[PDB]
Amino acid sequence: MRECISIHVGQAGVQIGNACWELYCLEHGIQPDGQMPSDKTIGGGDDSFNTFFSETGAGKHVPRAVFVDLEPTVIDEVRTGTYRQLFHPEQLITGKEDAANNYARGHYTIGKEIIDLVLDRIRKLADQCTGLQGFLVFHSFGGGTGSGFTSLLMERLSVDYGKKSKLEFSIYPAPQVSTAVVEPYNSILTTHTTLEHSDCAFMVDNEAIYDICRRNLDIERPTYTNLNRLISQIVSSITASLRFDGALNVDLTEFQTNLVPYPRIHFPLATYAPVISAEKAYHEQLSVAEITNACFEPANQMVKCDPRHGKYMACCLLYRGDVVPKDVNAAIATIKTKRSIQFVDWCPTGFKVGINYQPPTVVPGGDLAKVQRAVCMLSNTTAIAEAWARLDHKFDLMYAKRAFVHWYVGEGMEEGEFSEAREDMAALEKDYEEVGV
Amino acid sequence: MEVIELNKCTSGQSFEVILKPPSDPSLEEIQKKLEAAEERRKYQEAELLKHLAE
Amino acid sequence: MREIVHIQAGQCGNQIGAKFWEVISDEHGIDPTGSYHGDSDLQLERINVYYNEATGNKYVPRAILVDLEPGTMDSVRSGPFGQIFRPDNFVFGQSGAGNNWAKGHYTEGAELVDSVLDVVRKESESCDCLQGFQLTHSLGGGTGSGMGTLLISKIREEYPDRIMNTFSVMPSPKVSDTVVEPYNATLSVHQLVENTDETYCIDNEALYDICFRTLKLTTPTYGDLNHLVSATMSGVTTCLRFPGQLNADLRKLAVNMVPFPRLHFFMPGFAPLTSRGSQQYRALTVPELTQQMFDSKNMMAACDPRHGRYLTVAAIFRGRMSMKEVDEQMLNVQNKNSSYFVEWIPNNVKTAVCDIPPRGLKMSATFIGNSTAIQELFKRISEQFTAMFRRKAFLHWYTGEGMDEMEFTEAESNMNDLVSEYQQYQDATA
Amino acid sequence: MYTFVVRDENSSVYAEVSRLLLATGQWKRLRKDNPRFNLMLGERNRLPFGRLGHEPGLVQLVNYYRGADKLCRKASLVKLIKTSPELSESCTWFPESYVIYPTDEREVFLAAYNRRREGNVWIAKSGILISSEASELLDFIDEVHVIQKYLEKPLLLEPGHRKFDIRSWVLVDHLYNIYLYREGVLRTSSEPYNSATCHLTNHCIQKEYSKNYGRYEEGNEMFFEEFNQYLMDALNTTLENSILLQIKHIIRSCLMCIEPAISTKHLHYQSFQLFGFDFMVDEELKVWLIEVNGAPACAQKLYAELCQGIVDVAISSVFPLASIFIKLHH
Ligand SMILES: Nc1nc2c(ncn2[C@@H]2O[C@H](COP(=O)(O)OP(=O)(O)OP(=O)(O)O)[C@@H](O)[C@H]2O)c(=O)[nH]1
Ligand SMILES: Nc1ncnc2c1ncn2[C@@H]1O[C@H](COP(=O)(O)OP(=O)(O)CP(=O)(O)O)[C@@H](O)[C@H]1O
Ligand SMILES: Nc1nc2c(ncn2[C@@H]2O[C@H](COP(=O)(O)OP(=O)(O)O)[C@@H](O)[C@H]2O)c(=O)[nH]1
Ligand SMILES: [Ca+2]
Ligand SMILES: [Mg+2]
Ligand SMILES: [Mg+2]
Ligand SMILES: [Mg+2]
Repeated sequence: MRECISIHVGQAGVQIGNACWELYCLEHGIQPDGQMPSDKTIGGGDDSFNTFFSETGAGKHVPRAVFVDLEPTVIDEVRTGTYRQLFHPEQLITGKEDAANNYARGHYTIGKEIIDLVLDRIRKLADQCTGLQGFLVFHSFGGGTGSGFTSLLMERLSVDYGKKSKLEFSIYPAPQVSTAVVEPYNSILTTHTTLEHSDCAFMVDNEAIYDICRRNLDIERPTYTNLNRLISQIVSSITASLRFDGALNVDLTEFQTNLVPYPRIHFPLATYAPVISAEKAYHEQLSVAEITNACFEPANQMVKCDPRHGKYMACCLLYRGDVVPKDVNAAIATIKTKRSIQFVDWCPTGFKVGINYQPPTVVPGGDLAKVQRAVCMLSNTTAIAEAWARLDHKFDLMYAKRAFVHWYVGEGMEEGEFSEAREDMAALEKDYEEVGV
Repeated sequence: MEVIELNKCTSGQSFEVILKPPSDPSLEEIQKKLEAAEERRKYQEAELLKHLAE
Repeated sequence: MREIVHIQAGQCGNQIGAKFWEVISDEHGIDPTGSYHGDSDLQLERINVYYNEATGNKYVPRAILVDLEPGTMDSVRSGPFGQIFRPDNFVFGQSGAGNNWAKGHYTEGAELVDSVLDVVRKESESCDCLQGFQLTHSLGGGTGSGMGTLLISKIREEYPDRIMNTFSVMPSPKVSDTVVEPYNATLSVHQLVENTDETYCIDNEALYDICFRTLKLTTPTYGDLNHLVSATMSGVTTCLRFPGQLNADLRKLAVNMVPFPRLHFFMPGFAPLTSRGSQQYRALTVPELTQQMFDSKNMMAACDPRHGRYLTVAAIFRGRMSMKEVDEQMLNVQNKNSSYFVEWIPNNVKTAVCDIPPRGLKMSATFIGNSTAIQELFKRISEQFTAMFRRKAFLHWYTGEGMDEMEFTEAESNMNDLVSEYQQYQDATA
Repeated sequence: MYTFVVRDENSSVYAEVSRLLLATGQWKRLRKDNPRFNLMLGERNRLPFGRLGHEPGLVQLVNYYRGADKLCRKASLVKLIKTSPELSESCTWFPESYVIYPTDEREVFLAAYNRRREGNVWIAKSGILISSEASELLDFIDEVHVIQKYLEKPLLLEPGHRKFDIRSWVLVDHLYNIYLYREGVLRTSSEPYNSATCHLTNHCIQKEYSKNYGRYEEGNEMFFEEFNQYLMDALNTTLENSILLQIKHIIRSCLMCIEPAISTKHLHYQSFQLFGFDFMVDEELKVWLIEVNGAPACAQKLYAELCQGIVDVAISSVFPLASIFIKLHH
């Protein structure tokens, strides 16, 4: 058993973290108490769920998780929330004033004053790991903390934990819920600095899940609560292999191996189905074929793009519920004939499948309905570069006029870092285009 | 349509299907960057307090 | 617990400052004695932003009252919410400033400014995490204009990393007290461009025209003018006083609204426009709020937004309404008039919604626009300035206090530079 | 009010559509780089499809289909027909073609070419070179082309003993309805077809190198009413039966083959596009496909009717205001 430590940075990271760990507890039958009756091994364990939980002599199961935010309101809700007993105080780190949606303020100014503290609190979790394999980092692209402090943290983890893998769950900015005009600046800046330090990053466009909530959950104006509940399901699907008995993606290293041939191109597109409203009185349960086919509909992707006009480097199917290999291959065969699915010449046209018989757990009173089977597809397609192009375009528009730049320079950043980070993104778009065209 | 490496357990199972075959910065450097930016802030603030002094 | 220190300077400053505290104290359920008697927890969740707590759970405004004569401040102390203010925070002289910027900035006010900075310091030390300062004042007088900008410069020296915000009332011959107002205003703007992060431009020309044309008030008083100001001030500080995602503090607002450091002069707007005691009975529909908040007739600065372009916009809707309909209507404005929003700042319009409405209304909307059309305001003041300065008229009032004609020339030039900088981005394309 | 942008100034077809749209008084043209548009009349190359459909509160439509280039490029069309089972190697309406690279199917072309010698005329298309000498064609390429079988026995129009090709305009809307324009045109050669300027029916090559340009018909262009009449008089048949049935079959086959790859039915943005299909016909009244144009111009006297049709069928269908087309049913 090799442990995994989750790092939640900024408002988005924390509040999503809250959603994920709430879900984890329900899936592993852990109470807000922190108690797990099913765990007969008291005070310790070599089990698969111990990857995400440590145990106390009293039998409390504690998330191997650290929460950080440069402003205390959000993490203060965790300290007083339902799962307050779940974490111990040293896991929840808070500052006094935030990064004000400014990358440079989160990275240089305020980051410098707390980075050593966080690393020490992380070190204290790592010291309780027999074989720490790596980190899962949750954060927004748009925020000052999420972008600025994360890139600083990712740089230092590569120093203190060079051998260890690092995976990202990144929230890509969408105007429909964005709180700042400069989020394109912060996004490019944190991507540039973090790129070499992240082995595999899952981008979630707030635009996509916002519409999924409108379209499929019949929610008129989705809140972060609506968004996070859905996101957590996706994250759970992705991390289920680390927390349960299986043979696919059983360690963080296998994510890079399976989904990331080229290091820079480490942004797999996630697609999930089915998403059903709990308010739908009558619902016809969807088959293996119907949900598998939905993994190739853009309307279900975590990032809206068109894989038909790109190439695949790898694909992974992660099923939860009543699913057997025979029905999967039958669905794959049919889908291959009907859809446009072209891999790169130097990759096998195939799918790494993983099934877990336990159906998706849903939060009681949530927006999501219980289903007998669901799937999460992880596909490394060049089509996701459409998201980089959109972002880089917005960046070019503002930076051409040096709009808002003075806010960053005033925090100690040099104007050169802007163009430096933009150049890296220009090369990245170029890499994607070579591989896929 | 070749299935391979089928692994089964009580929790579930996993496998792979193939349709077709193929055809860094040191801690030191970081501390410098954070300190270099700090000095630029301190310089800018010094020029302000100099301007205000005038 | 991010605190804001409020300062009000001069007659105008203290008049609107008093009305401001009356309005929001009522919104936060605080009575004239400082005791809370509200029926919602939302009222106290961010009360610490503007209020200090005392024993007996008394809420005391973090407000400093400044003037060079005791006239208005005695009226405040004898006003309805007079008792609420911390008595020691009443800082006043006796000589007055005689509508003279030089008296407030260099002589009379220089004598009193240290006393004010002592009170500011005592307030700031008590802060868990000071955001910065908001100042209310006019630019046409002497105290609020001259001494007010003196205070700002000194506060920036002691608190250079804190945000400086102002509600600056602009002079107008339609409501003019003196002929030297264009001088005082030009000299003040010179200070504001350098030493503030956010300035709400409250044009007395606009407030008068709104009172006359729209509210059909034939003989507008300052009370009619300040009903509009207090309503606007309450609106623009909503995101600061209640829980929210957007522009929740002064810095995040600045980062969203100010693409360039000198261009931080905002054009406020409010809807629905009401007069005191009007007490209208039909709530506005979300579409009605949206069309009116963007209407030129609802702008508190006498500038035509169609004569310029919007760099950034902040809209705040108050009351129980459909957040879906708000988003739709806000998207509808931008998409129907996309030409008036600069294309080189994507998604430059941000919207917030607060469940708690202002007293006397079920529905309301506040507008904050950083438009290049604000140059019309500074042009106007510049024309009035040059008309006198070309003959050095009335300068003896200023040279008698030690000022040189050069200082006027420099002030004029910097304002004319501000105007040209706005015109630069009004023509800029992507 | 609806909004649209123009990013292809050199488009005669959509310059007219743009004019027509404005004339309704319900469409306002924006600056090209204003992203808050309902409609995009995009550029020909490197169109940013990836930035479409990400504008809240705006239904966005574009006048091009992403992936349609697989049909509108020479080498891609060949590869599409050979490798797609819906069309298959056994495709009887597309000439024998091969893709050749200068300095690939060179080996395969020669393998069949040697078969021919023991009519063996071909054509190399990227400047064109018609020749029976394979060695000469290969040399011309070197100093990416397609080698195609030349139609030695074309249908010749009398009087004149001259060849021609047919241009059909096809409009595909956002629902992938296939609309064939009522009117087509025959780009005629004004020169007597010589077995051993008169081989290329190009309007530019005709105007420049032909002495006889415009004697038989206006600008070497015969329209369907006249061509239909001639077919009844000379050959005792109709345009509908002898030719159009095959044309409608070819158009459907090509676009239905590519539909799964380019359809915008469930996409976050929508597409329509005007295509130009070019056909030859032989002595036996058998229709052949030459190529497909993704950005076709129109015949001068047809611009008005066609462009109005685009607005009615492709644009107003998505954005309603306050038939000249034959629907090729699937
Ligand atoms: N999906 C999702 N996105 C969120 C959530 N909270 C914030 N965001 C997004 O994150 C971006 C803003 O970054 P934040 O995480 O809020 O800011 P931060 O990391 O705390 O950084 P600072 O507050 O500037 O110090 C915006 O694009 C938001 O839409 C959340 O709970 N769920
Ligand atoms: N396989 C073939 N057999 C017989 N004639 C042919 C032929 N291929 C082309 N031609 C003749 O040569 C002309 C070349 O036109 P092609 O369409 O090949 O290039 P283009 O793309 O430059 C012209 P347009 O775009 O206007 O149709 C055709 O119109 C036709 O008259
Ligand atoms: N809106 C408003 N404006 C005022 C008020 N009193 C004065 N003014 C304006 O402020 C200018 C005079 O400045 P004043 O505040 O009296 O000078 P000071 O007290 O010495 O700073 C003139 O342009 C007036 O129009 C007021 O109560 N309300
Ligand atoms: Ca155990
Ligand atoms: Mg935050
Ligand atoms: Mg006065
Ligand atoms: Mg062509």
